[PDB]
Amino acid sequence: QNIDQPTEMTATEGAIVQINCTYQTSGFNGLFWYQQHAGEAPTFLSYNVLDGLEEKGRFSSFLSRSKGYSYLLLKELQMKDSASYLCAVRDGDYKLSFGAGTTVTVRANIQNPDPAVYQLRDSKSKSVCLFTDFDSQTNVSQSKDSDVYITDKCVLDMRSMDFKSNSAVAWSACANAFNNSIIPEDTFFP
Amino acid sequence: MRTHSLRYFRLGVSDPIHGVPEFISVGYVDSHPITTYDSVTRQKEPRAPWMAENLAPDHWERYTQLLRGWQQMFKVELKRLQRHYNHSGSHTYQRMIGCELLEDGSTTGFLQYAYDGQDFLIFNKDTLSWLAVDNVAHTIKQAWEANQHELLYQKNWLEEECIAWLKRFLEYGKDTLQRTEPPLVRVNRKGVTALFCKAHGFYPPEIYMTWMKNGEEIVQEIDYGDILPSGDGTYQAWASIELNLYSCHVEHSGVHMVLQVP
Amino acid sequence: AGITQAPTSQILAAGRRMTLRCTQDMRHNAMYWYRQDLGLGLRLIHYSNTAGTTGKGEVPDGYSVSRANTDDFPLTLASAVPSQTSVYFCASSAGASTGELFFGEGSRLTVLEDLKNVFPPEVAVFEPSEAEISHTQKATLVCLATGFYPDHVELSWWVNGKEVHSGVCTDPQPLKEQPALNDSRYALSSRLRVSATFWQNPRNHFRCQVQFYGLDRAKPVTQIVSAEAW
Amino acid sequence: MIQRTPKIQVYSRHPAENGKSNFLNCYVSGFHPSDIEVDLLKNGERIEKVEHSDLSFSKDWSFYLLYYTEFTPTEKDEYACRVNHVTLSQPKIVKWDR
Ligand SMILES: *[C@@H](C)/C=N/c1c(NC[C@H](O)[C@H](O)[C@H](O)CO)[nH]c(=O)[nH]c1=O
Ligand code: NA
Repeated sequence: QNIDQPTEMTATEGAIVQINCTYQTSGFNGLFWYQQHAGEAPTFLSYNVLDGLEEKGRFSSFLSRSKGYSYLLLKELQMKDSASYLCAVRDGDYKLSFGAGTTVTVRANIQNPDPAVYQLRDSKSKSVCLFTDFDSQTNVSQSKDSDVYITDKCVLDMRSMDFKSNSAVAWSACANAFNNSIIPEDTFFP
Repeated sequence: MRTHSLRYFRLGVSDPIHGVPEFISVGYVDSHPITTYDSVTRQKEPRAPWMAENLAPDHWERYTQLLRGWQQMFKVELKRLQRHYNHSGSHTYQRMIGCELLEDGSTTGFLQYAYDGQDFLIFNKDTLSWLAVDNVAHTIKQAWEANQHELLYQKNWLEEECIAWLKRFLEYGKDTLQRTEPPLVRVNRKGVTALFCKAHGFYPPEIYMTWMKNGEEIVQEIDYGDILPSGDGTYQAWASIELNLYSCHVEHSGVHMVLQVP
Repeated sequence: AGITQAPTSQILAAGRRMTLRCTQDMRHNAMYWYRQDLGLGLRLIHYSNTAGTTGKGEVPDGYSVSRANTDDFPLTLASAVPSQTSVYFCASSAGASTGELFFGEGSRLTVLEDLKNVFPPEVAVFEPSEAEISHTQKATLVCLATGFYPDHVELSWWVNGKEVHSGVCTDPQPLKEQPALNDSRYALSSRLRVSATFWQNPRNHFRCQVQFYGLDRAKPVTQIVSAEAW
Repeated sequence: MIQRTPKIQVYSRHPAENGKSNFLNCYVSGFHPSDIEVDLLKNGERIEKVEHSDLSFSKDWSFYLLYYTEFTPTEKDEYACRVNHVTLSQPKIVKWDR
């Protein structure tokens, strides 16, 4: 009748994230964790019904029946761990209830940050502004003007070059595009 | 509280005779039926008015859906057992699950299956394994033990859920289950002379009756009458001896009674 | 052996009958239908513990199911209403008391009072900055899909006729072009990053593909809208 | 395949007194398989107004039932329980021992 888990969690790659789930149900027949990637089906991760910690690769699932509490622990965080994590409880009447899900966002470890705002021209000309190569501690804020559109921060991975970078795109001049966001003082404006 | 128990049985019969259900499942608290379901009604129904009065329609609807699935599971399992044994015709399959809550607060839990009236598979919730009686049961044990999550789920059900259900039902049925109706005890004399110590009108059915000689010696060759339901919710039983000063001793629900025979 | 559901995408006018199909060949006795909505997670609509029976979930009103056989569990919307706009998931498990759920791919359903507000996207590819190339020795291509409704699109990058995933990142969700409007059209961006030397090559071909799931002006049907750069 | 013969016990609800209304019980238990036929008899004739409990289950996998009828015992009237089961070659008749 009540399954609570945080809405969102953010941590850096290589680190740890513990996702808490508290439940209040009439009776208890087990607790499940599922992983759901954006636009994909949920997939089973773990089942706990006795007390204690169960380890499965980089993921651990803990249960305390007397506290009505579980956690899913994600160790040595990888970019591929960004997903929604759902806890679900099978109650005493065998009814399965899901929590709202926790979205986990993994921040890239940016080794050589080189923040800059670039102007990109249309291949069949229109332009867009690209804020890129900033460290993951930089937050990109939405624009005040309704006629100005700014995307969220995205991470791309250039696999063969073993290089990762953050970026946000803006469109409607590039000099004032990301003025509402706290951008570093060393940001390059060509 | 005295010791109490909660039990559920399942009975599956293949090719049953006309009017006989293929599947029946009944719940009990101590000697009292509390619930029933069969393949003809396809509805879980109360067997005690204190169950009907305290469990909302959602309980009966949810467990009816579960029992319709357990019924189909039982039919499939019995058909598979008959194939393993190369058996044709009518065979039976049974299951019994339950728990006890003892007077001292300790608990017990059990789960087992029978095929054609004999022990087939017995669950051990401490080693989390199935005890198989023969080669066919060994094949099933192999499949069931490969599902570790299911074994853990059954251990939790026996140790925690079953006990919580039992405490809940004991409260609903308190006026029946936790009452005491002391026995009405008499001695009758019936060239062989026998003394019969007869008790009736008692609840709970658990009673200890014995014959003693010259105070502290228990008499040899006592015959006992089974503890039988009188049909009104009370029980009756007896103990006899062939004929020294004799006394009948009766122990019921913490009270010891002595009838000295002149 | 698995579970599948169909259609994976549908736009429907309000008042129309619609059936979502779900089939599994795992011999699972228990089947379920869920809807998934922002901030509410998965909510059970209806369930079935075995062939020949069904029960109600948490949100059954406006829906019905049947379970004549083990393999199939169809979900019907007798008269679709806009509040039935959702992502639907079918699932199965060995039993209600045994096993984990196996989910279908999901079916995105959009129920609209009027189909006149549905529009396919416009797609434009923005060429890398010369300033980025000389500063980082890398080149970022930005794709922009704009003015589409509803928000069901699939964006992919194609380099020299082959789909690429490395150096690509797409916005997880489209943004509203008119946040005040309830029938607002959407926009989606994606970036593709390659080495400067790879972009400098005139033989290298880049294409942003946007798959739109759709139905005076052309019919806004399910179509692929693309933009190219050399 | 095991088969278990029923145990058949006939007795009154309350100690019997001639001319006082009582209940005649026939408790049939410990049998296997579950199909069984039980009749209560009065001077060899089958009693029509006979009720019974639902089939009940024991821990040893055997079954039990209680058949009962409201009656007024007389000094001369004879009562019995007639039971048939696969384990019995012929119907077993157990007389009420007053
Ligand atoms: C109403 C509560 C009926 N229950 C019922 C049960 N219930 C106990 C338990 O949930 C079940 O045996 C699970 O399979 C344990 O793993 N059991 C039964 O056999 N019949 C019933 O009517
Ligand atoms: Na016979």
